[PDB]
Amino acid sequence: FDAIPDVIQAFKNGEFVVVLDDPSRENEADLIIAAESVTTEQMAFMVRHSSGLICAPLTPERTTALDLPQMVTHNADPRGTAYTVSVDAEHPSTTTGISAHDRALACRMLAAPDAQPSHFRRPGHVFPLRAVAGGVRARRGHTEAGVELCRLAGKRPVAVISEIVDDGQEVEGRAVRAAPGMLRGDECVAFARRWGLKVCTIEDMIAHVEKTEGKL
Amino acid sequence: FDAIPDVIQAFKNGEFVVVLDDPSRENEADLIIAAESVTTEQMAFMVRHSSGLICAPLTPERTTALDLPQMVTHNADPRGTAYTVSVDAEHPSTTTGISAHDRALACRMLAAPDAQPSHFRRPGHVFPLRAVAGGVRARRGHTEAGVELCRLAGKRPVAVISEIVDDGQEVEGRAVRAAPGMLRGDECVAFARRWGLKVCTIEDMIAHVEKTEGKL
Ligand SMILES: [Mn+2]
Ligand SMILES: [Mn+2]
Ligand SMILES: [Mn+2]
Ligand SMILES: [Mn+2]
Repeated sequence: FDAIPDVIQAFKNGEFVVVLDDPSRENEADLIIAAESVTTEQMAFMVRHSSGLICAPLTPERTTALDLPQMVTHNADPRGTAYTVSVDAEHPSTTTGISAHDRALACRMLAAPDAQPSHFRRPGHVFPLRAVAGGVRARRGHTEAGVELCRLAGKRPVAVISEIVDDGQEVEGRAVRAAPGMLRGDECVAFARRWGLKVCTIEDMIAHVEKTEGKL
Repeated sequence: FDAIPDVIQAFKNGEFVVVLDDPSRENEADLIIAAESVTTEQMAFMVRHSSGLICAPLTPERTTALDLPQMVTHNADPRGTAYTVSVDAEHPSTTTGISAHDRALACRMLAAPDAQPSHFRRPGHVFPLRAVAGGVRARRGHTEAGVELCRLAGKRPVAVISEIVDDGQEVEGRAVRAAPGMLRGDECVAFARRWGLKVCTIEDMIAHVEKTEGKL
């Protein structure tokens, strides 16, 4: 596992970083990147290697500034995953909203300093997620982790996250994949090494933050 | 392009079929399958080859029976894509809701004849879509197309759909994909041929339906 400071540096450089939550929690690794400059090609990569449900962690301040209400009033998710209503980019170059170009665009726009509610179409294809006010020390999830990195690296308070799945193996000529699942632990590290990314645990992320904030 | 009747047969056999909307519309091809028996391995394949935003077209009757309210009251999507609130399977085998196993499960459950509102957690990771009452002749989209196939093939009135993207090409050792996009026209047919699937146009789907119903 890389050291948090080095993860921060990569993050600040516009790179994806691989982040693992606790084993007792989701025991999942997400690809987490700053939203402000996520490129079309990077988004293509993200879509290719993840679940494809591209989310955009952001602060409460941002949800209000941008008028992104919670998808549901009585949240039935066991983790309280804070989904807002979905969105597309209101931009002349947007078409159907699902292509890597469109989704990357929506992400950058949500992060733009001049962002306004009218900049987004609801519903759409990118999923903003409301990080809790107390950040990672309060809720140990990738949503908080992405916003925390943004803060740590001095970026716009909008990240992009998605889970790294195990797409199993191709079956020549058949519309199935054998033995799929979710990438875990060591396989996540290996995944990171393969693509030149830094990889860490939210747990170490918390330890980092505690250095300045103390234990919640 | 395959003949509708043959597409129907494949569909009835639990296969994915490749469906293209009009060029003047989305000009996209979706992987469309019956939800009632979508397998874990098939879902893995679907996730791997599509946008990863796995939707589940269903009837108004089903949205009411299962208490799936529209995600938004004032739908800003230019196509009026009918998203309901998202869901996960309330099942002991569900974990985080995003794995191919979990998503496939949610799909089958939404299609179960004994399905009840309490069977699903909201919000979640599968996206039900409300087909319009008039079906394909009324709205020429993949949502209607999936529900129509269900009807045509005598299946439960719940389909699973997702767009087939162009993930561009791998870039050895780099977290990017070059020249990504959406698969179109001939490339979609080729995609279908590659995986042993039938492929058709919603336009021919409409022509099929018109044989019995006349032009809307
Ligand atoms: Mn669409
Ligand atoms: Mn997570
Ligand atoms: Mn999750
Ligand atoms: Mn479509």
